[PDB]
Amino acid sequence: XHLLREVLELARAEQLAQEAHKNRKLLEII
Repeated sequence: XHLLREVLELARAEQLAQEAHKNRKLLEII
């Protein structure tokens, strides 16, 4: 259905695009 897809997509990519930008940092320590 509509809306839900946008919502699940809102959490998608972003959660990683932002986490990758952070994970890439913690990767120096870990």
